Amino acid sequence: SDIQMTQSPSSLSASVGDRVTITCRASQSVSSAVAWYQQKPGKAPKLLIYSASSLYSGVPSRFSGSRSGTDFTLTISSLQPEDFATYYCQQSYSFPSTFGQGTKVEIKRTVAAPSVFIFPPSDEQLKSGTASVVCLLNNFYPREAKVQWKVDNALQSGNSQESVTEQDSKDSTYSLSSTLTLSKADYEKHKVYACEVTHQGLSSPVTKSFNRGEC
Amino acid sequence: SEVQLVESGGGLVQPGGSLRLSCAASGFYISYSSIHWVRQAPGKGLEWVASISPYSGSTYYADSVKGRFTISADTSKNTAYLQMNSLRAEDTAVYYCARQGYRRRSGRGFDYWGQGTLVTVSSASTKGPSVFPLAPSSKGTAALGCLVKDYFPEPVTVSWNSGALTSGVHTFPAVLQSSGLYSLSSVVTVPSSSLGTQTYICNVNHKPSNTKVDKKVEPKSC
RNA sequence: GGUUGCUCGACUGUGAGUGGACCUACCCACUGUGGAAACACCACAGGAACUUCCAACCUUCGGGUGGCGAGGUAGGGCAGAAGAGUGACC
Repeated sequence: SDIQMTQSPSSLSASVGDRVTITCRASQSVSSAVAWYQQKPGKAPKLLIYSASSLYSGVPSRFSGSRSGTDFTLTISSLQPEDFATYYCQQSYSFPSTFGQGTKVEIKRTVAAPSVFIFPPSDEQLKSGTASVVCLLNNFYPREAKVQWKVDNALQSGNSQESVTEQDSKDSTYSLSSTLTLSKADYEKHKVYACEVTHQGLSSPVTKSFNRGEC
Repeated sequence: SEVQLVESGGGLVQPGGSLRLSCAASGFYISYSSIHWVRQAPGKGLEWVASISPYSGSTYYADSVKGRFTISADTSKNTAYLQMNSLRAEDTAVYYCARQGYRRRSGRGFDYWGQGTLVTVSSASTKGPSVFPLAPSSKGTAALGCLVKDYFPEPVTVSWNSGALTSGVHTFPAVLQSSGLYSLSSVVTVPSSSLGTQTYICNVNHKPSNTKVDKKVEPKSC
């Protein structure tokens, strides 16, 4: 018997200066008891709108709340890069309280090829019998990229794990780190370790690479 | 302007276990405000948990924790608490403490949040991180970092040079090793000149295991 | 015996549209606002509207003033009054 707050879009790419609109729809009338929150990745949430159209003290006038019956809309007249965040509606019209599922907003910049490097495993690591190879794609955009490990010109599969930074609030760029992991024995079976990068900013797939043992 | 909320009493707890989160207030009195707990599972959304309303102590609970959690406030200690019993996996989250603003000022909006404290309901035993260095190669800037490998639970903190170096640094999100443990790696890029003369130490701190390591990242020895 | 007053008075009424606004105290509610206040507590303002009434007050007798939570309890108020007395008159 809860007010459902149904937010959408689940996500949003938009250019700087654009108008962006996020809509939350209350399964029951919640008067104007709606507050909106900004949350940059790994901070707490910050209050934006209270009572569905009152701009909380200190919030940039580009943000604004609005109500139309049971349908609430947050608006950014003109995106800054800072406004990379996840946005949540809340209703405190009645307990239990309720949040939207959030909307991840993303900056949109001109294309940036990754800076690429490759790291052959540390010598302490090899004594402990593990061997992890790191490939690093630095400060690029759009976040969509394709990394491929090849060991002795053999495409690997399932034995790498990558992870990406959050969009830079300033650059609006990304950074990735693909990590092939092998048992020490499996690592001493091959010479060449390559990291093939296919990004939109690259007009040709970059490969950093190394051979085992070279100084 | 000391308005602050400082949660604590989180951590790694066996399933079915109990924890009592504490939340300490500054620069205002909680006797005059409604106080709410809100939790966020990793990469998930916000989820209101409970709240206790001023002057009456009346408590309200999200229905997913109704009867396992008990929000309460101590006037004297300017603290609010959440006893949690019969914890399950899905109770895993960061648990935030929020002040509901003064009506004449900010409606029923939550105007101050804690940094939040992280509750990791599993039974898999803690293990600290084995940090390995990542050296630069020979290629006007190059990159160097640390590989913080096979630890549990989140979180680790990495700083460089005791936070002296801060620019150009990327610390990647931990991913979950098939081993169930966390691994991650922090990297900074620096100009190729400083290699010879600039010592580069990453500082790794894994408070869950009481582990702190400092790893000097030096270039190719040969 | 009437007839009527006069006085006392058990008891009963305070009637809602073709027709109910008497007062006070407590309790109990209901709505809105405000109190650092979503509930609880406190304060304060209200109980649709059109009517109806004057148990109340003032009157130059023309009128005017003021007044509604159909709650409960308790006093009262105003009406009746069974009865008594108590006269006058026939």
